[PDB]
Amino acid sequence: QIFVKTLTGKTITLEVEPSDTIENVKAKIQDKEGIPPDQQRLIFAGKQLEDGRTLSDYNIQKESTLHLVLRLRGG
Amino acid sequence: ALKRIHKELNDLARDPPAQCRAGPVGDDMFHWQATIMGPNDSPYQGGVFFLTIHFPTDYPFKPPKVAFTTRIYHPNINSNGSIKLDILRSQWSPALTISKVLLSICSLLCDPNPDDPLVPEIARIYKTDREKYNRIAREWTQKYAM
Amino acid sequence: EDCQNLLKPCSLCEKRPRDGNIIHGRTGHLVTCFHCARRLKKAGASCPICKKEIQLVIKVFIA
Amino acid sequence: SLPLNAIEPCVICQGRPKNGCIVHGKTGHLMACFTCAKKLKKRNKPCPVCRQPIQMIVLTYFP
Ligand SMILES: [Zn+2]
Ligand SMILES: [Zn+2]
Ligand SMILES: [Zn+2]
Ligand SMILES: [Zn+2]
Repeated sequence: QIFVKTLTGKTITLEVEPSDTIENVKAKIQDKEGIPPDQQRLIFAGKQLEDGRTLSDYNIQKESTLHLVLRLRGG
Repeated sequence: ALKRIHKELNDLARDPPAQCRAGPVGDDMFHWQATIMGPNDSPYQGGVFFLTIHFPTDYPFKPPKVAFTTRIYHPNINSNGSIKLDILRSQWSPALTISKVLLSICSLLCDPNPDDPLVPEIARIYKTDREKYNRIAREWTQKYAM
Repeated sequence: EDCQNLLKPCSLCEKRPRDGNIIHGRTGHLVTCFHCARRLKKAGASCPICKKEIQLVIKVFIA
Repeated sequence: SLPLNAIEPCVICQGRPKNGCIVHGKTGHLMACFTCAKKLKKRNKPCPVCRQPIQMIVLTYFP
């Protein structure tokens, strides 16, 4: 189980595999919040989370909270 | 806008995002100061970065104007502290709140965009030798960001 | 303050939240889950509240 | 966290219940009041939450 703070500031609870991939998580979030994974950006420790990677890769322990904001581009 | 801005401050007062803080400077509810702590395991670690935030009258239909007061070394942010980031102009959404804007900005610190740079001169360093770009970013943090 | 009815479970199956919006013209009634609203439409039933024809059923996400 | 969300006022103006439903395809986001949501449509802005084009604003009741 992990927690996500949604764009509007609500907290949702997710059941996740330690080896789960960010791309999947976004998919889960799409099921709950109805947001396209292409419009999601997950932030942890102030750093973004790359789709290809996995919760394991990013060291996400149980109960750790992730922050959702909208996709963005620097320019 | 005030009712919206007040709500944003109240949630910031109580439960602020991991590293960020914001709130009005003095009297004017439409002028805020914010602080962003440099992300851990980045060249900005330990740096304390101050920003100014001016909410427009039609907020949040229009974006707040956000700029760095603290000097920072980064290809998408210039020496006026101007931030060229899409959610501050075209990609703005009225559902974004300062907390989330501030979080997006931290994530920009660790994931720049050298391909379409606000500061070309820093873009080349990021692209070519990254140990250098990181070296300078670290010096600027100690010089300017402490 | 009738906004609190959105806390109650679907008024029919009662196993799911009310995320089905039953749309008629430019208005809509959100008293049932998506699956129930979709099943009402499919059966040719009208809106259970206002008995207007059901033009569209959408899954609503609160935010 | 549904209790806090469904009963909170419009995220945009914070003055009115969220009865404007922003419709796109088979889904909608219920976030804003009807007035604030119409302004978005009228100015041809996309949905604040998912960024999808807004197909229409439905004034939504929950009895
Ligand atoms: Zn049902
Ligand atoms: Zn009806
Ligand atoms: Zn409103
Ligand atoms: Zn939407």
